[PDB]
Amino acid sequence: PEAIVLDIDYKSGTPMQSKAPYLAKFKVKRCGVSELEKEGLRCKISWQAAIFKVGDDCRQDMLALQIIDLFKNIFQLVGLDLFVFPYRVVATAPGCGVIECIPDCTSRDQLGMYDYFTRQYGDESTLAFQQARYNFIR
Amino acid sequence: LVNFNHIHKRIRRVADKYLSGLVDKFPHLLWSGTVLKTMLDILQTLSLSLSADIHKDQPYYDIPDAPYRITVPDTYEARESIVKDFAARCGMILQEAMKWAPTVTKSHLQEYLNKHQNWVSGLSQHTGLAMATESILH
Repeated sequence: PEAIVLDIDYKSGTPMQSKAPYLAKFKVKRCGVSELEKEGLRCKISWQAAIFKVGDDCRQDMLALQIIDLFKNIFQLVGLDLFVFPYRVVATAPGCGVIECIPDCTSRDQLGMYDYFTRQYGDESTLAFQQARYNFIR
Repeated sequence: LVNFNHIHKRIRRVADKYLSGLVDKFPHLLWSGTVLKTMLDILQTLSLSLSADIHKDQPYYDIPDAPYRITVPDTYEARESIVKDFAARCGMILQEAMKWAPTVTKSHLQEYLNKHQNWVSGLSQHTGLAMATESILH
């Protein structure tokens, strides 16, 4: 509820592999909450892709992301450097769920990975190599 | 002089060979009034880079009154190795220069010691002045 859709793309929609969940892509602008409420009662720019699924429930994922958000807030308050991504998900009806997918996903199955990193970043004498190493470690 | 400590390996050794040839063909460059200033400034910049909270960003560095830049490795052992290696040529050529023409280099060091900018930072480490005064006394 923190961003209001500016436009809807038509042909970007595709069905996902899973049961036939499908994709929905929207040209969105991130404004806020209160002004979002006022604008919705009346009527930063990115693209949001969402997976619509029917046939299963994902309350356990809700508990998981609750815990993830708590841990992220703890780490931010203490002042450490660890990375977790709490993507949203909403169950709207029995078996009906909306999931926010992560753009630019390259899973392990699509891929040695150490050979890939070596080819991409040279030897240890490249700053990007150790920057990627640090991100992977954290 | 500036490229004597490049991030590659063959580059710095060929630079050392070229510098040795140039300095053993033209002896009068040893007691020049512009080489020593750049040497001391580079040493001071390296020393300032030594203890800099290793996990910060932008490991690049600048050199005053000369258009150039310096890059450093990540791990602390590499940094201390390179600074220790660079801290020997300065001493060897300082002693060699004082061996032949003491008065001119003594006056040059005295003139360099009185720069106004280094006074305020003199309450910090500023190992260049310490190197100069130790060399003139030892």
